[PDB]
Amino acid sequence: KLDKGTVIAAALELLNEVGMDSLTTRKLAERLKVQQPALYWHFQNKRALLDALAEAMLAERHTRSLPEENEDWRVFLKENALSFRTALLSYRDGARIHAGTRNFGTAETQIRFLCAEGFCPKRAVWALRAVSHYVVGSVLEQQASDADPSSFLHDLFHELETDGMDAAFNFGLDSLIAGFERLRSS
Amino acid sequence: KLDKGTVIAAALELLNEVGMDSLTTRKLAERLKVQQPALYWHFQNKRALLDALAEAMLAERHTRSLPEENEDWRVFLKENALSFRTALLSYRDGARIHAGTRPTEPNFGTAETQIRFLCAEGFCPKRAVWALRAVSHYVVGSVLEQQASDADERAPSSFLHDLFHELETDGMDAAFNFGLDSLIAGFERLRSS
Repeated sequence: KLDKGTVIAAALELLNEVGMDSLTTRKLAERLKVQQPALYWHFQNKRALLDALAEAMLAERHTRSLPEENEDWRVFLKENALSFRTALLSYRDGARIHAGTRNFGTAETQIRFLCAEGFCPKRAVWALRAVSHYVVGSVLEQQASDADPSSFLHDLFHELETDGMDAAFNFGLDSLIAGFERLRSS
Repeated sequence: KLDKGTVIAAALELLNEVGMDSLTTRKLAERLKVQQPALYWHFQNKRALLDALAEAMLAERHTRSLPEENEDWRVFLKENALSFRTALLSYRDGARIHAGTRPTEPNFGTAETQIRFLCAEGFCPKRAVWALRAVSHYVVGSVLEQQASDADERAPSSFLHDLFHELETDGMDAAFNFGLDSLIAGFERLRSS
């Protein structure tokens, strides 16, 4: 009647309404029209709830973990990064929740693929981690702005807003991938 | 008698001892050997204290914020990135504190100097700002992961076993420098449209 799936769906709706800081087990119980005891063995504390929301966001939206057949390493890393970013952007404070929470089958497939595409084994692992670091940093800043000078600067900042958030993100990602080209091996 | 400099000096020592989660204004007042009103004048809540800690922790980065004469854009961006990483690593939960702080307006003078320098070095104004922001994004992501691993301390196949063993032991600096060098190498080609 009240299963894990039902609780998480209500928690994600509530997260979007009030955000990470305001989200409590009390408010979730009230949203579900149940007493607080009825949530305890699902999620014993806010930490347990946030862990489950982080997991749910990635399971739902992060689809490009594995390379597709005949896929180029540049396309794979970009699609993986775009997929991860979409997952973190899909709910309010997504990046903050992910960072506050921190599969050998998946890892081996990814590393084997990059090694075949010319990456040194260590540099394959470093490249995957570096893309993840950039995505978390970027989404944290974007979502922080959502919640919240000279003539030269004023005109430039206006022109940057016009270009949009995707343009800024893609420039950093394209630069990281372009840089891997020459540093793939010592 | 009690000034903000003396208060935050004590707050930094306490942060290293107990961490961000255990830090309270009451524990700070006790450490300073002052009464609650004396501290309350400086900070009425933990949020205000965290804001002040976050601003102080960027001291190391401010020393590498301005381009030096006879230094190219590549050395400037790398040394700036390394100083930002050192600043966030200098205290327990540094990256979490930086991330948790509501977005702060930058020094407009420092920003313009940085942007105008990159423009002189063959960046277009837009891509100069995108490059500076991209470096900051990478550093924050990297230090969050590194500090989460430290906080947590307090079977793979034959293909991955020894590889994964080597990576861990040899340290965090090689991985960070690889991502940073890749980002800067990438800027070289994408500097202008």
